[PDB]
Amino acid sequence: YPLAAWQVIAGSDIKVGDNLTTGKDGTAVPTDDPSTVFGYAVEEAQEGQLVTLVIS
Amino acid sequence: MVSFTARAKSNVMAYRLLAYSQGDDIIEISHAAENTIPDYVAVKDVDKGDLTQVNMYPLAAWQVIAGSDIKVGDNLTTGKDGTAVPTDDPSTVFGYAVEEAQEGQLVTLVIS
Amino acid sequence: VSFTARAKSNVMAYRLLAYSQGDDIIEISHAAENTIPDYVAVKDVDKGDLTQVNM
Amino acid sequence: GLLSVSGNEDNQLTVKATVDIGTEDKPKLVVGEAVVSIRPNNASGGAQA
Amino acid sequence: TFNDVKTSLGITESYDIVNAIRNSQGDNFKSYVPLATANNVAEVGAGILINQTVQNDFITSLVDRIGLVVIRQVSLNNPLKKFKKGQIPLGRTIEEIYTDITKEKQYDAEEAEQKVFEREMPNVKTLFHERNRQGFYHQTIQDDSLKTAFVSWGNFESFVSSIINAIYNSAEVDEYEYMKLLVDNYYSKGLFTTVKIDEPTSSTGALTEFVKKMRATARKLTLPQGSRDWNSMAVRTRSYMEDLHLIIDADLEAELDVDVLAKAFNMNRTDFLGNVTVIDGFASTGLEAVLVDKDWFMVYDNLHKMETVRNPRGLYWNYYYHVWQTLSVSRFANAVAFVSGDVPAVTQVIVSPNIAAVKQGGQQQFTAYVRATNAKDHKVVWSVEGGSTGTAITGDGLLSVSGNEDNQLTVKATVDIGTEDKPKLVVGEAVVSIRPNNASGGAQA
Amino acid sequence: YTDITKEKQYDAEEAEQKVFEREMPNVKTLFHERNRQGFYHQTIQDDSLK
Amino acid sequence: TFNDVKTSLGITESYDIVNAIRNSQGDNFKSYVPLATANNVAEVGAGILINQTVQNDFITSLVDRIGLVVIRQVSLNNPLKKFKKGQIPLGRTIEEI
Amino acid sequence: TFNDVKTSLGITESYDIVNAIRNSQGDNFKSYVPLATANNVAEVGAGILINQTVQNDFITSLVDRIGLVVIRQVSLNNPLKKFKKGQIPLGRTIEEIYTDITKEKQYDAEEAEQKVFEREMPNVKTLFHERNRQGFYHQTIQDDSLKTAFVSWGNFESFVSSIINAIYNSAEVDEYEYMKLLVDNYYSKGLFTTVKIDEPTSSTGALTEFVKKMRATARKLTLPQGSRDWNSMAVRTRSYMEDLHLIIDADLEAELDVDVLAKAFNMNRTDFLGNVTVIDGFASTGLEAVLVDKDWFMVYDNLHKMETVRNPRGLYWNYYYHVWQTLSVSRFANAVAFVSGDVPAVTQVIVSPNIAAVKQGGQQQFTAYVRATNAKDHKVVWSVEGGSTGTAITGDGLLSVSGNEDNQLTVKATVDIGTEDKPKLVVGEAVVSIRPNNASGGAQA
Repeated sequence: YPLAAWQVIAGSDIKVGDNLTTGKDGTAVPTDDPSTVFGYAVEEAQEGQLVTLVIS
Repeated sequence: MVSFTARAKSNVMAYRLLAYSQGDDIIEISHAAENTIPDYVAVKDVDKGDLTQVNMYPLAAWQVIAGSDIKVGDNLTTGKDGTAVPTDDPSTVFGYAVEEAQEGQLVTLVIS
Repeated sequence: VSFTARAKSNVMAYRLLAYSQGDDIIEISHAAENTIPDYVAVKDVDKGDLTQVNM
Repeated sequence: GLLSVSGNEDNQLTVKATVDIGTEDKPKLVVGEAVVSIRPNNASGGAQA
Repeated sequence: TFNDVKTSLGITESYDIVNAIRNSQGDNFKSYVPLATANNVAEVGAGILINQTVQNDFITSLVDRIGLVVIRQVSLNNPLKKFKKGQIPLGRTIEEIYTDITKEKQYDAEEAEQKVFEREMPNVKTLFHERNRQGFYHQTIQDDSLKTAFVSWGNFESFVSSIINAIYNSAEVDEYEYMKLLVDNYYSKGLFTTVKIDEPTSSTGALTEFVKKMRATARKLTLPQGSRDWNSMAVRTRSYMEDLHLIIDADLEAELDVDVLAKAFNMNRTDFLGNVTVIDGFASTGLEAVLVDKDWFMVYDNLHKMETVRNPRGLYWNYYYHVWQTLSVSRFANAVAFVSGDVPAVTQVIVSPNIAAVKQGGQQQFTAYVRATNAKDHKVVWSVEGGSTGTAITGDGLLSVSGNEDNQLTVKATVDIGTEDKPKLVVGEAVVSIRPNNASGGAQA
Repeated sequence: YTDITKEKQYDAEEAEQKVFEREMPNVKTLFHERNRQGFYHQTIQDDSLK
Repeated sequence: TFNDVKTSLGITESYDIVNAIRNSQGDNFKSYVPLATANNVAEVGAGILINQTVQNDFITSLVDRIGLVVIRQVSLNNPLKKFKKGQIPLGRTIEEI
Repeated sequence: TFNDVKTSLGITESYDIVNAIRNSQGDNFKSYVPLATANNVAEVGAGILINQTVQNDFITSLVDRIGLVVIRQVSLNNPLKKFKKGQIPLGRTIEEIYTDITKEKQYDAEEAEQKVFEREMPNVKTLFHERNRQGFYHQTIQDDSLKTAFVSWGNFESFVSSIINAIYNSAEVDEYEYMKLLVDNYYSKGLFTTVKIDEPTSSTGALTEFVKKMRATARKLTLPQGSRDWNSMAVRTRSYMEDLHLIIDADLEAELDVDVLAKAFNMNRTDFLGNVTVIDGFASTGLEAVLVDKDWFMVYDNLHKMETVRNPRGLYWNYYYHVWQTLSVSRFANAVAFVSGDVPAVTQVIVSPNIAAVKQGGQQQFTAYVRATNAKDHKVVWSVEGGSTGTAITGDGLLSVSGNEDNQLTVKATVDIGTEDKPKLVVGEAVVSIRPNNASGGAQA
């Protein structure tokens, strides 16, 4: 069901607009190297909290 | 749909193609730059300092302002002010027209 | 939503399709080899037959 | 002809149906007109997708 | 809820009559010049779209009120309504049965010694029709809210009923469209006895000839003795003049009313080309006119009722006018198409025994009726198709079944038109059920 | 002036969820107002006519 | 007693109106486009020659039945009937004077 | 429509009687040779799954029509309905209370001297039952489409009525099945006292032995002094022959009649004791018979409404037969099962007074009833779980509670079946709520 945005457990602290990639245990962590980027967060989240961001 | 909060940073006009950027703890939005691939489409006027939201959903088609005359089947890209214009350079194509539009009219588009 | 397509040349069901344009109405044909297709046929469509694309 | 009102339209709208006849050097615009009252709703919005 | 409406809303004036009147000088508009209140009449002569509240003269604070509400109870009946054949409450299929004439035999009392008990099967043919329409007219009536628009209950109720009547109107409109669909359907199938005519618009002469063709035809369809022609079942039938219904495509009627000085000009009744009905175009090409019997229409009502439901959350009612119908064409009835321009040399070949049952080793004579437009002779190629054993049919339609045929047979009547480089095969078709019998056989003589 | 409503196909499966569906009627209006107001002044010189 | 009958049996179509309607674009057949059940009407508009048993919707096992039989009591009178002069029960020869 | 349907659609023809007759010589099928239409009877009389159109014998154009519609009304009934306990309009929980017997003590005034007011708790057991079934039957009636299938209101109405009757039948079937579910459920939980038998459905000896065991068991179930062995609560109780009901099946019935009762001179010496019924078998593997008290069933009615609603758009009715009921079993009632299949040495261990509420620093005596189906000693191992330490059972069910608990406790009793590499454990459990003990201290010597 093609989702435009997901809710993924943050593997660290994530700021709004941060590009995200996979982390430990499949968690979402901040990145900076295009290739690892699968989505951009739309809200701030602390480690262990869900963060919702658009795919793209 | 999945909604989230975003703040306009430059007089968002309805039916214009939008881009976004990372701002002060918030996604900021504005009209998409000329000759690129837009991320979101406006459906409400939101001024430079106004705070609004974005409704996430894999829409089949967008209805945007035609920046010039558009023929059915034309591949479209961003133009002036976030309007949609005909092109031929694949790397800037974000969708294509399924209906005719004259400059200033809405044109339905199908995403690719 | 959906829109009218004019087919182009003997569309077969389940085959990968691609769009073009001609006289007006978007034309549909089988997608060329080694690329990205636009639509999947759900039924057979004759060369110049108008039909719908279920978006 | 599908009118789409923004999520924050606050003023009365005019809808026109213009048919340009004659030539480009002296176009003649035959115009059908309609009016639209805008109904408030406080619907959520901003940007989508 | 508007705050700015112009009286010119949606109005492209060609000229301003007020200006024209005051700028007249004993010429055009002269007689309007003395009209003391012409300016008012000119301003709201066409009425207004939005009732901008007007204040009362003498006391500005008083408001002029609405003194009259007009509920326009206007109907839209189906022009073809007269062809409704009634209704069928239960069941779905209709079986028409049409018997036909029997050949005279010479009164030879000597032959009668042995021919008593001779079997003579009657020429009985059938045709089936089935309920095929099933739609409905959904309509919301926002009750209670409407009570703010009307002052009197009389007007209130009148309004509501007009909505319901509008539903009924739409049903009638659609029936009309479906009946036209049947005409074009039957036409698209080549089942009309077509008549080649020359497009009337190209010449008064062609137009005149067209009428003669219709008149001749109209007479032929009503000849008491019948004629087989005119119907796709090739059955002998007549028609009464009042049973004819000529359907006019468009403006053609008017074109004939005035151009055909010698016909239309002195008539308006059944006696001249039958009854005449007019539609808003066949939109199928070729057809400019259709001439059919009143019994050509198999229109039956299967379901007509309006269901209702009250929303409690929202104060409104939904109405569901349900319309189920059997819409079809009674082949057997006389039916002629007046087709202009290019037509096929042969429209359709009719094999008379559509349904035959023939024993293993038995025979069945078939008859082909070639519905040609060019009035030239055509040859019919008879052939068996399908089946098990190679059994065949003679060159004149006499089917002969082998003594061991075990499969259903198809009988075709093919007329080759066009040329040998692109032959066109107009084919009449019939089917044969094979009847077992265990008759002895092998070879003869 | 009310007007006709589009026929919908009798699909009883769709009817599972489309009960209470809203369908506004094609109602239009037109307004007219008293706009003429004149009179015919006429003297009749009674008695003199006798 | 047939096991294969086409609805097109004996019908040479000049065109397929169903195809024509769905392939129309505001031109000919435009007014048929809104006709919710036009396809059904187009399919059996001329009726059928052989009554292929049809199953009932809602319960497939039920069979749609024949709800009406139409006996076409159609006469074919002699257009010249009015010239009949009566009858002669006995004898054979008529002598006009 | 299904086009080319064959008469053999659901036929797995074993030898083709048509040919059997055809080629019969001295063979018995020769008796059918004199028949004139045997082939037609043999071909069709078996029944037609799909109605194919048949043309009239004489007129191929005419279609033969059906002159008789039969609505086969059927009624199904729940044989177990008689065990329903009535109806409970209000509330929900059903409480079943049972006071057990006590234990004889030995007279001795030396002890009595001090223990005058000491309290001795009654051996009371309690069960609760809850509403389990809240399901409903849903039936759509598409009246107007049905009207095309029927050509008579008698048949139409009979048909629709039948459907509604089928709803009630649905309920009867399921109620029956649910009560069976309670049997197989209770069984699957090891709660029946298991009696080992040997397949009545076999030798006459197997049957005979079964009968013996049955009568014998029935005797035991009704002994005046009562017994604990037939209950899941392991309480001392008694029932009467009038309460006993034997469930079994038709297979057994026939076996008894034919091999036993038919020969018996004194039938009352081999027939089954108590009330006896017949069901369609049990689903649990190896379960041949069930013998229970009439109070074993705890079935109560909570709701029996049939709602009806009209869809004005789709033209149909929705029937909602809401059937709510309490489906349960009394564990105080006597209940045994006769099992032919292989069973566990111990099928269930019943432990203590059950619900306990021992005060912190207190002590309580638990016990165990081992359902030793295979007749072995079975040592019982005791354990206490949930608390820290200083709380334990001696091995004889005597629980000593520490000076401070916290967590709600559970005690366990268990039996090891199999080997040390296959240690199957039958475990009985009881829960203990800890009452606070306000005695002070903290560090002592």
